[PDB]
Amino acid sequence: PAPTVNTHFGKLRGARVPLPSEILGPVDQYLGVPYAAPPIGEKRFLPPEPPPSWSGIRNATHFPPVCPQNIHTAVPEVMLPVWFTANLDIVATYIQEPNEDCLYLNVYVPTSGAKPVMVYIHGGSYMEGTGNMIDGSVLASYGNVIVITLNYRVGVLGFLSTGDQAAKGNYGLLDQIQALRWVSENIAFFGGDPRRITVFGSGIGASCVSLLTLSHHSEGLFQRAIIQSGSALSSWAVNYQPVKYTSLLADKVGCNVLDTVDMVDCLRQKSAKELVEQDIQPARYHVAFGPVIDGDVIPDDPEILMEQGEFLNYDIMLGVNQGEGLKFVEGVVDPEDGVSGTDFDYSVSNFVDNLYGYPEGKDTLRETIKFMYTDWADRDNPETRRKTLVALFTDHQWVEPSVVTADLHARYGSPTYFYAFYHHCQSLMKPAWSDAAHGDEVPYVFGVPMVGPTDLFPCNFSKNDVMLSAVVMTYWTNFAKTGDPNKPVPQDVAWSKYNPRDQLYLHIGLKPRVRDHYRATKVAFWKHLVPHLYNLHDMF
Amino acid sequence: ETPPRFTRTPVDQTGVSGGVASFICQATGDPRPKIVWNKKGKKVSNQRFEVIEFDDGSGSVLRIQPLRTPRDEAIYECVASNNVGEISVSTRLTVLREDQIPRGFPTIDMGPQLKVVERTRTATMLCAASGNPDPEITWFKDFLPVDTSNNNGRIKQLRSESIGALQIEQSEESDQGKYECVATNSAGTRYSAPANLYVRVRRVPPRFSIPPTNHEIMPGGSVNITCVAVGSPMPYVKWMLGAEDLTPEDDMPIGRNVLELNDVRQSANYTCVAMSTLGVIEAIAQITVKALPKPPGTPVVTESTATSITLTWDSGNPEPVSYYIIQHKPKNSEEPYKEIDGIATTRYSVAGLSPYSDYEFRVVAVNNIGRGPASEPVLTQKHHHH
Ligand SMILES: *[C@@H]1O[C@H](CO)[C@@H](O)[C@H](O)[C@H]1NC(C)=O
Ligand SMILES: *[C@@H]1O[C@H](CO)[C@@H](O)[C@H](O)[C@H]1NC(C)=O
Ligand SMILES: *[C@@H]1O[C@H](CO)[C@@H](O)[C@H](O)[C@H]1NC(C)=O
Ligand SMILES: *[C@@H]1O[C@H](CO)[C@@H](O)[C@H](O)[C@H]1NC(C)=O
Repeated sequence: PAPTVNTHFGKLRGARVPLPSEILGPVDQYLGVPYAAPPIGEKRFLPPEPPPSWSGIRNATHFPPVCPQNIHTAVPEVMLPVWFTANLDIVATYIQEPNEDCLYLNVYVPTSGAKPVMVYIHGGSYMEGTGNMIDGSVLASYGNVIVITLNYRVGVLGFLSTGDQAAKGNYGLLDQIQALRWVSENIAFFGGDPRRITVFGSGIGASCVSLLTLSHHSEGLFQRAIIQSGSALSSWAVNYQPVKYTSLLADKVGCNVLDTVDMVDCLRQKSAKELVEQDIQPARYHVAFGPVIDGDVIPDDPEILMEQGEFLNYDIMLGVNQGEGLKFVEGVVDPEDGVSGTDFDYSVSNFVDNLYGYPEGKDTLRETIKFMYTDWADRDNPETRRKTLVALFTDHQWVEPSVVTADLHARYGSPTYFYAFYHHCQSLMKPAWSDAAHGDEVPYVFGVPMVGPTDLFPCNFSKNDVMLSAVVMTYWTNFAKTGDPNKPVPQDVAWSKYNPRDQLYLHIGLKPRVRDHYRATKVAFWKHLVPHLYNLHDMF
Repeated sequence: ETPPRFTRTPVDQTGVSGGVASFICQATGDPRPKIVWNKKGKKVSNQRFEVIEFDDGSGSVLRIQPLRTPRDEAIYECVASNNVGEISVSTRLTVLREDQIPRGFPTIDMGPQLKVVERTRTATMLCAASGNPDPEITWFKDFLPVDTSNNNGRIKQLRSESIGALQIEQSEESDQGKYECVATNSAGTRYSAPANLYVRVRRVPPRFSIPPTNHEIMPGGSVNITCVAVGSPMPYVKWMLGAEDLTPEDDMPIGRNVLELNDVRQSANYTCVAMSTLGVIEAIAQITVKALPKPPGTPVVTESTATSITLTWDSGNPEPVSYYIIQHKPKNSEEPYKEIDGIATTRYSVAGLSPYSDYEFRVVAVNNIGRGPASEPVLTQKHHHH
């Protein structure tokens, strides 16, 4: 009894699979659904087009090819989640055999009325990662909603930009725009509601979700969004030197000429795997291939667009984890789990070198930072010194851009909800002294403890993890269903609405509570005090 | 006609392998002297060789990218000619490897940055470089040198003791393009990769972001409806009935103003008004309460039996009707009509009637909205004699 679903491009045969938990019902899934034309040959480096139609019943039983990527090549480890980097061998099972024809998605249907739709966009880095590694079957059956995991052009193929008509760039985000267009017109057959679509991403993917809300094209596609440990305001969110790294790649493949047109046509002649095998190391804590400002998809600065009110239409839920910048200090930590004073001052000096690029009066900010993140209640503590040093990278890269995004959205009474994750699972993937790192909220959103330890998450969960994950899944589905995390299914705790004056957030953890002004002492430091010491523009 | 005269002869440059080299050659005369670049090199290319003609027809800028030793290193001449004369000037290029670069050579400290600026506000492109001797700062806009010799124009050359940059006072669409800076002294010339500049900014009249959508519910059923308006600067959002403002105006919100409909009774056209210093917009909402059906058409007696009567009637309503209620009773009796319920067709035969008795039949249209007015009645004539 295979399930049959009609679409605007042909019929698809899926499979009814029951979940291992007796409490959760069976779900219908349809894998490898083409939502756009193959971006090969001439379609390469071009906006996505609608997919070709098929006459018969197309098999949606096997996995589709992933986009060209390579994890063994040197990529910035700090951007990737730790569960990705701790198990590189397990991840390699999903990345094997990549093909340029990779524009396919996956849908999950739980089996009254139209069912809400949730669209996921995973982002390890802007070069790797895929939605196939995440199984949203638990979130589908638990919340009676539709979970969608997709793939999109990544790396050079999805973000090559020459800043002119030869290669506008932002091809990866356009694939996510095309997917949501196809989902909006074809999910009604799956029993889904196109008006209750909630796109949600994590990590770099959450940075992608933030960009889509600012796009002019996403107007009538979705209505809600959930951003998890990502932002369009980080240093790696937008590439502000794309022509430089693009021309460096063209010299590596030999296609570097003077006309940007002659070299783009030259690149399409090259194979898609020769471009990925090439390694390009950008400026540290910056991205070499990513989204650009093209004057169309991203017309202006992201923060500039937020003041315009572009994304006030959609209901927004966002938040960050406790210790996101684990890999920053992990190399400096001694075998005694401590950071020395010389190592602390050294790591702080490295921070000012990379992000701010040697301004005049730079020595003023090194000692200002060292004063801010030093617990004067315990000056000589090496472990506390490690604790505040992780909070340094965590505040500036994730916490600062997230609060600025939440204030610019809740500025005019638009529905906004903010959370803070303070719980992580226990395994050998990450050291025990470390807290919730990048991508640690992913399992609790999809209900991984409901199934147990997996090949990708060898964590040893407890009964408190299943209770917490069911709470998290209920908040997510409730928000995707009604725009309110508390309606219609209550918790068996009330999540208050966020506004820039009260700044009410939800402390997510084994002791769920509601506090105010999350880390607000450090937030105003980076937003108000830091730029004024960077505004040495008095010479002009 | 005037023979061509050189106005800006090319100077010999010295570029880096993998970089750029730009020569400048301009002339004047009558007619316009066309320029032909004739490289006298043993190895010639075409993909790197691109000539960029000036937008005003003065001269052309030869560009070679990327520089590769020793093929690009040759002698280049600028032949400006017309149908009156012919002149030529040669310049030399010097391309060296990555290691031949000595101490104090022009090194780009900070390259040009991506930036977006306002139409009338000041645009500033920054570029830092250091060398021994101190190199000279020159900018290139779309493979063309940036002319900043005139101080009266909007474009100005910022030159501080530390570093100099480029400043634009009032921006136009012309400024939108690729900008690249490069340092040059007696040692050589080393470029930095370009940085695109965009000039489009925030001062747009308000637009309806979430327009009010019309609805229909049974009267009484309260509902919270949303109207959102965006733009820079953010406009005041006001709900208006068309005569009086529903909002207190004193503390009217900005950006979003959801309207609460209490004690829904009659339909009405609501108007969400969003006004700003730039413009004012209006949006209408067709709030329509579900109305009752009009009385059906007059029925007609089709079949006249002694104990039964068949009737056919018109719906009388442009909207569909759920069912029809037949109301039968004696002619002049003041008794409440005995009603037949559940009739799903426009024709029904009433059974059980006592013979030779004049009856009165009424058809009732009822939908999900409620029971509409009764149709017009009729009478038939059956008579028996004893
Ligand atoms: C789909 O797969 C089944 C077996 O899994 C096979 O019998 C059938 O022919 C396939 N159909 C198509 C259109 O490939
Ligand atoms: C694995 O689970 C056991 C519970 O039986 C726990 O004691 C142990 O700490 C877990 N492993 C790690 C690495 O935490
Ligand atoms: C008014 O809008 C709020 C939005 O949170 C909603 O909770 C409430 O139910 C609405 N009231 C009515 C009467 O619909
Ligand atoms: C709304 O306006 C239209 C045309 O302006 C008019 O025909 C209609 O009757 C109005 N509706 C109400 C409820 O006044």
